[PDB]
Order: sequence, then C-alpha cells, then structure tokens
Amino acid sequence: AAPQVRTSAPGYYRMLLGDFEITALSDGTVDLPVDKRLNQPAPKTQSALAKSFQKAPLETSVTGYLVNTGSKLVLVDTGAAGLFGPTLGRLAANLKAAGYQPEQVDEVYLTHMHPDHVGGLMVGEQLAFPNAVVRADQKEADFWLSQTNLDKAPDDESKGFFKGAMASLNPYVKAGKFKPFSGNTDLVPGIKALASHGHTPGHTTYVVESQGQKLALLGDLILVAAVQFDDPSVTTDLDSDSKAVAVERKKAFADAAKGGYLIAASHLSFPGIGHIRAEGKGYRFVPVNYSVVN
Amino acid sequence: AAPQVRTSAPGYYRMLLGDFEITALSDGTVDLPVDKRLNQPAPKTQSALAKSFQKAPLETSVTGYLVNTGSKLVLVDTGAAGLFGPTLGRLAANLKAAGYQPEQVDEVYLTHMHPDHVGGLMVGEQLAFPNAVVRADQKEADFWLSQTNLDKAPDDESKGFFKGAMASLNPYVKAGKFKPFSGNTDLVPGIKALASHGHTPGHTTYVVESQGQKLALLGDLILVAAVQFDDPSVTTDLDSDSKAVAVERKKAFADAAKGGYLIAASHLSFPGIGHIRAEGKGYRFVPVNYSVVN
Ligand SMILES: [Zn+2]
Ligand SMILES: [Zn+2]
Ligand SMILES: [Zn+2]
Ligand SMILES: [Zn+2]
Repeated sequence: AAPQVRTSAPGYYRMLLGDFEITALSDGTVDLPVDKRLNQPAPKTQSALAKSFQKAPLETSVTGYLVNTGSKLVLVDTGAAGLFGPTLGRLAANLKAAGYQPEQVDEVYLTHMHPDHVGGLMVGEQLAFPNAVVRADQKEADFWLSQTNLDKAPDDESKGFFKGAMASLNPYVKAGKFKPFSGNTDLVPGIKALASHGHTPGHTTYVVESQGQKLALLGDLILVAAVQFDDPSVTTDLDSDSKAVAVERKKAFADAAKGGYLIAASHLSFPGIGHIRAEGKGYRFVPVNYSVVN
Repeated sequence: AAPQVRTSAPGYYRMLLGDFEITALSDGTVDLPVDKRLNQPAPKTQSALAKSFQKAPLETSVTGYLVNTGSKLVLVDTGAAGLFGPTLGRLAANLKAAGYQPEQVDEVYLTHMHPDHVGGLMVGEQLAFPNAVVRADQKEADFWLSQTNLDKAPDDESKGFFKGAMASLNPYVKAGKFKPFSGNTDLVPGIKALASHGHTPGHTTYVVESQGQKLALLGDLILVAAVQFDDPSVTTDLDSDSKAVAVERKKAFADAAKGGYLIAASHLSFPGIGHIRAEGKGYRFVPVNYSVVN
C-alpha cells in the first residue's frame, strides 16, 4: 500500500580530483539505433551489445561535466535542452540539484557542436549561462556556424545539426561571449584543450589536472562502449572523418592505459567516469569506484 | 567561481524490475584492509587491486536494497547504523531521500547478521522499522543470538559481532517481530530466500522476480570485486566456512551467467547491481546500464 515513487535520484555525481571538484551532470538518456549507426554489420553490433546485456535501440546516457577549480566554475558540454526529444534536457535541473546555479558558471567548453552537447546553452531565447564565456575550437565553430554549409546540407537531419548549433551558439557569438581556441591550448588554470579532431572537424578533449591527478574528458571519442572498447576501429556514420576518429580514439585509449588516469565520455553509462586497461584485442573500461565526497 | 560543494549525491539508486521498484540504499562507505583479510598472499591482493586501479585500504561501499512490489515494502539488509564507525549509518536518511518513511517498511530480510547489515534495525535504542516483521534464516539467529557463543568468542572483534546482532535483533524478538525461516523459503510473493550458507552459518540470498525479470541479492557472497570475480575461490578470514563460501559463490556466479539476470551485492561499488558473465577461470561483472525511471 506504500506507493511506488518511480523517480530516479537527481542525476549528478561528485568526485574529487586533487584539489578540484568534478560533478558529472546527467542530461537524461535517449534510445539510439546504434546498430544502424556503427560502420559494421548490424548482427555484429547486435552480438557485442548482447555480450554486455544490451540490445535493440540502446538507452544511451548524455552527460556534461562541471569542474570547480576553486577559482573558476567551468562546464564541459551542456546536454541537448529540447533539441533532441523529450527524454533529454535534464542537465539544467541536475546542475541546480548539485547545488550550483547556472549564473555561477564562468566558462562553458564544448567538445563539439552536435545538438546533444550544445542544446543546453539556451533556455528559450535566453542565455542559459549568462555569465559565461563559451570556448570551442575554431575549426568546430567555423564548420557548424557556416550558413553556406547549412544551405548545402543534403538532408533535413544534417540541416538540423547546423540549425541546432546556430540556435545554440550564435546568441553568445553575437553577445561577444564566444572565445575560440585553436588546437592544444591552456584554458582556465587546471584545464587544457587537447585536439582530437575527426568525430567533428574541431572535436576537442578537455584535460583536467590537479596535484598530479588527471582526468581526460573525451567528449564523443567513443560512442558505444560495448563495441568500441573491444574494437576501437569501429566508427559511425556520424563521424566527419572515420579514419581520423579511429586514430584519435586509439591514441587516447593507449595514453590513458599507459598513464593510468581517469577518462570520461559523454555517452558512457552515467556518470561515465573510469579507468582504462589494455585487454586482449582492445581495451577494458573500469568504472570509478564509488567514493563519498565530504 | 564557487566554493566547492564537495557533497555527494543522495545515496539512492532507482531501478525497475518488471512491475517491482528496486531502490539501492547507500549506508556510506568504509575503508577496509582487504589485503589483511583475504586468505591469500598480499602480493596477489596488491596485484589484483592495482589491476583494477585500486590501492589497499579499499573504500568499500555498504548497501541495502528496497523492494516495493506494489503491495509490500521490503528492505533487504539495513547498514551498520552506528556500529561500524562514523562513515556508515547513512541508510535511514537515504531511505527518506528515496521517498519512503521507515514506518512504511512491512518486512526486513537479513542476508546475515554482521554489524554492517543489522545495525540499522535500531535507531537510538529504539526500533527503526516499527511496523516491520524481520526475517532471517534460523541458523543465522541461532548462531549470532547465542549468549554462549558470545561468552565463548575468541577475540573482541567477534564479541562485538555477537553484541551488535543481539542489540539489533533482540528488540524485535521481544516484540514478537522476528520470524525466521529455514533454507529455501517462499517469502512475500516475488521474493524467495535461497540458502547460500558459509560466509555465516545462515547467510541467505534473496531472489526477487517480477514478470520474468530476476534480481539475486547476494549479500556478502562477494566482498572484494577486484579479487573474487577473477578468482571466486579466494576467501576471507571473515567467512565462517571457506569451502562453503567458495562453492556457493561459484554456484551463484555460474547461475547468473547462465541465466543472464541481475545480481546485487552489499559491498560491490554502489549501487552494486549488474550482470555477470563467465570470463576465463572466473567472471567479469557488468554494472547495470544507467536508466532513467519516471
Ligand atoms: Zn557527437
Ligand atoms: Zn554526442
Ligand atoms: Zn559480512
Ligand atoms: Zn558485510
């Protein structure tokens, strides 16, 4: 007779990294036809999913990462807001439930400008982080914010990716709040941009370092853990440069396994944080041990 | 900027299982000298922990599991309250964060009577679940509630175990609220007791099943994931019967890998829920995919 509550706990996850505080912020999840996206036979993807006890369209987390360096509050990726269906757009509420207000964010860094990463930049026609400067790679902005690329896009879904980027960033560009970088660049003390182009022309990894503790925020360098850890060579039809993304993925996996530091990625099962170990033909992902933060 | 919150999310995790609602409830974490407790050379244990990127004082979570069948509210294990140091005892508050009150709990099932599972039966020196019947195996109660085993215990660590169990259950015994079972027993519709004796003389697994979806609450059949998934035969000095616990753990692992259903265990990294598959001489735990519950 006790009612079922049936609400997930607030989607934020707290982790110390040296003297910095990290908060994975969930935007929700969305079901993706990953077998149709991956560049390999659908039964092969089907089987890899089933080995990890997944199938059919796959419920995929969408996550952004809040870094409090003690002097700046930085958000890496912003979820989708309302751009990508009604199951997403939760990052704003989870930012507040994690004890921060959007106005308190100093900078927003974008791994890339796909809709599930930039949508959160806007709430209606108002800036969602009115106090922040938005940073991403020059090559990312130059590709996605190009009117000519939009009008030449050969389908409504592609056009929609361009429109979503424009609707999400151009308010900041026009307000003088967009500050691009090019390639490997020191950002806020404690965070650097690391070029990992190929999923998109300007796709960027954000590397957080404090007191010798490292965390590489890989954005969309990996999209389907149950396939691409074992086989980092499998790509998707959403990658701008397949061979580049395979190179940059293998690079990040080998470097993280050698150094033994944490990685995170937007679409690993929330909170999406853990270590990586070279195993057999590929890699094994080891989710971070639950730790209470006081 | 912002001052760092450094406060973890509430320790509850919501998961649907058929028509039932499951809530993993965190009691906190505690650092354990697993290298001194496991029955194997320390070189082996350091190796395994480092393989999983872990050190030695393993920060170990302590979890209880709430089952709302829609008709009954059942709690499986209760954390340590104040019996096992100041980092545990979070379960009461996290049950409340999960949308429930202690008065709503109809039945409490104990995998076994160690302090980090029975402590939460008592708040202050007063009943934490005033409307609940408490169930455990008869062998469990007969062993831990024995005044003579207390007075006969070799060390004061074991003496504390007996005293903790007495202090936690005897109030319910005197209120007429302890209803033991013996071995495999159909409890509340949807929940079965399965005998998994050997960590304790009456350690019991609780098998939850709704609309064909199964979840096996293993209690303490595994204590150190970084060791005992790859080598289920390794036991600890805390296990009453090492041969029995080896056999029962291997049986649970083989059965869940055959059946492909979910398991949960008290000291796997919170929430401690996932699938299991055979890998080599042992097994590889696959944490449940994050899913949003509405
Ligand atoms: Zn993307
Ligand atoms: Zn994405
Ligand atoms: Zn135990
Ligand atoms: Zn225990």
